[PDB]
Amino acid sequence: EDPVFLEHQLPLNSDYSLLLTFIYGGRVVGKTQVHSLDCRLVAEASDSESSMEQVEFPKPDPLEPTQHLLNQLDRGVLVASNSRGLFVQRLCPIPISWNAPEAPPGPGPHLLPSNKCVELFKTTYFCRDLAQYFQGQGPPPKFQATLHFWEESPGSSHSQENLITVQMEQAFARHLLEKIPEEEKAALF
Amino acid sequence: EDPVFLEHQLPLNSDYSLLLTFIYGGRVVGKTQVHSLDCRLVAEASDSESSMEQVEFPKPDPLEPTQHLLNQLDRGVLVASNSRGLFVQRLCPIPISWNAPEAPPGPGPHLLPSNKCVELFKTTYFCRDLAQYFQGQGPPPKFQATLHFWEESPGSSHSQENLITVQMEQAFARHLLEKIPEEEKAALF
Repeated sequence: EDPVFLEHQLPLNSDYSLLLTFIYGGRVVGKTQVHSLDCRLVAEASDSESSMEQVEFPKPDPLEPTQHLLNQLDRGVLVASNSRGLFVQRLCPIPISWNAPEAPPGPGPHLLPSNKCVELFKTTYFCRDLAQYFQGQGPPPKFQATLHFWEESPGSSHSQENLITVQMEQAFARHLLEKIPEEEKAALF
Repeated sequence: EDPVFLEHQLPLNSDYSLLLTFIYGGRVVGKTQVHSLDCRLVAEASDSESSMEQVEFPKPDPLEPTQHLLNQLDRGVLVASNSRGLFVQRLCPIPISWNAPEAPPGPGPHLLPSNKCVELFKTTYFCRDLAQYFQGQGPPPKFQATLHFWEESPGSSHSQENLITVQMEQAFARHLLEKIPEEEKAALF
């Protein structure tokens, strides 16, 4: 009974959809679930080739300073969320620093290279680590990736501002790690 | 924009579900759509490990001779229907001969080896051939696979009987090749 009859690490009904949270200067300005496998984060949706879903950054309510930085996105940021995990590719001139499970060690800024793909989260490692965790033999695996967009302001007191931040995760990972907390919640009531 | 952002040969909404047709001695005794990725063709569903969907052969109406042959299926036949195509593995002592797109050339019987996996249909070849076909530069690709189960009857006039036959195809392939015929049908009325 092999090979192609083998069972997968996760059922076929798995939800690898991308949960996005957009943050302007410390405040959450909105959430978006993306069910397509790939998408492009964009300042505004254009006619474009149309090879991908375009995901528009929210309109910033105080309007600026964030709108000045949204206007530098140009082609923006590619994101892929699939059975393998989460991938991103910076297309914009803006520096993007990232924190995610696959990040290298150190404090220093992990910066997304221009025009190059980066795997932020691996479903195979998360799944292996989650199983050891629930067997009490490990720490809980991480699953959230965060992109931090930066802008220079020479002459202000904060010479670099993280004006915009994007948190990303796959739906299935959050679901599995909320099952025990959800039971604890129900017991409080 | 690569690699993982690439576009697939077929949309993500693709229906690779397995369409089964069961035939006892020349008559169709039933049809079954299987939406699981793998399944086991069985005489009757048992408690079993439960690692797969079990698909029961129909109860034969005249009852026999076919029931004698269904009772030799033992563990039966594994089938996998996925984005790669159609795969089968004979678990039964019954000889199964097959006709499908990947069959070798010749008339002679193509027999499924015991405890060994056989790819009957490849979505990559079908898709490449279909495109050339619709461009008028090729013949239409085939997509149906047929398994022929056999039983000896020394002393009858047909010393080998093909009592049971199973036709298999993936839903998407039939759909695409019926689109033009469906238009022709509508024009007749």
